[PDB]
Amino acid sequence: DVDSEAKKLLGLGQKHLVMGDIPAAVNAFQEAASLLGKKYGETANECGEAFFFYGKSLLELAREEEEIGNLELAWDMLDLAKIIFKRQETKEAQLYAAQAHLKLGEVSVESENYVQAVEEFQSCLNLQEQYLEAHDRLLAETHYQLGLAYGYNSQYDEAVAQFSKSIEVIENRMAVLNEQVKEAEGSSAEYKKEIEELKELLPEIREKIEDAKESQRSGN
Amino acid sequence: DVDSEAKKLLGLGQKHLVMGDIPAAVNAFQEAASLLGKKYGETANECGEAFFFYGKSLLELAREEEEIGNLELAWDMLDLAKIIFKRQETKEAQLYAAQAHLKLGEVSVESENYVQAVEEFQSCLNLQEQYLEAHDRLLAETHYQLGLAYGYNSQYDEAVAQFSKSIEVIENRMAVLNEQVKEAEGSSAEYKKEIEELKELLPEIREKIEDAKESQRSGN
Repeated sequence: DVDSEAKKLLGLGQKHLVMGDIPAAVNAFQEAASLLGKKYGETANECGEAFFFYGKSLLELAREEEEIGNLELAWDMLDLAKIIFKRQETKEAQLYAAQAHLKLGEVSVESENYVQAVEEFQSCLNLQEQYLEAHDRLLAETHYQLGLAYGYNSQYDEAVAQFSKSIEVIENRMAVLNEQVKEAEGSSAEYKKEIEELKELLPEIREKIEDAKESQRSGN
Repeated sequence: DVDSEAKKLLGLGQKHLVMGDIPAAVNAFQEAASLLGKKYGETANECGEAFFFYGKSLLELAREEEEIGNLELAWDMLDLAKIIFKRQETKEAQLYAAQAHLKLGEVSVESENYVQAVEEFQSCLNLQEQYLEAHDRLLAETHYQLGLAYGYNSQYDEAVAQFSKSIEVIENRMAVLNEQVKEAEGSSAEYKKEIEELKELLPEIREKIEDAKESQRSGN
């Protein structure tokens, strides 16, 4: 009924970013976020994934005018999605909440408020650093975003600090990624060798049956 | 003490097959299997891995003479290792017991007794087919060994049957192996792309610090 016709509208807006047709991506999330709100309430867990993407789109859509108008709403939405995500004890529910703070600080940057950006980016880095690997790509992406906000607020000692931490993750990641390429191409070699030898003993088995059924006829 | 000086002798005999110097590989397992027997008994679980390799070597060593003598003992040993393995409820302990029956039937083949070979190979196939994948390489290797014994006993209908089953596994395996090469080289591509893009944003971050510390000096 509702959940059905709404889950349908979510798949659209995401492939509207795939399409890049943002203005229709917004109206895709508009109605979807409206239904779940009118049905389940402004805070029920059902509306987290919805309020997030709807807020996310308004930020992208916003790129003094109606741009300042859309930021105000995009904030309110992501705040809700944050509140909706944070309260649930789930690694997935938390990283979503981290993602709320992330875009929450991106909206702060767009609105020239950098102190808040520093706060929301800090909030998001905090959460991610409980669940994710130290070499996770996201730690790098937030450290950088945070170091940008620090820089906009001309706290260069701390902006340099975050750029360092973001490089420290990016390097330590490519290390893992290289190690994973070795093991990937290494196992690809093991698998390929077995095939190239599995291939070369079916001849033996056929010339075993060739020579077997021939002995069955000869006995007759 | 004993377990220490014996576990040492096991590592030798295995790298004596790596060396291919079988006659010294036998005396490597001889003493090792003797110590654990004299300490723990002719059936204690400690002596399974030992009695197996010692039996395994005597079979290889045996390739009417002292060859017939070594087969008699190689049998007795692998029988024990079988008894020692089978009684333990462990996927690993069972596949070892399957391996006992396997070499147990190989010894039967070498001794011109094919009916027993058929039995011991059948015993081993039975066990493996509980734990292993249907595309496991071992199912193929036993089906073949069994079809050989069936052939030596000129039951060609059943020898052809086993060669078929062994081909059916070997083909269905290369299918998996091919599928695993795809995913291996596929993931190798994902990992390699991330590196080639992780590499190309450290420039951005350095020219972010370059441009950052320069603003710190300019303020001063």
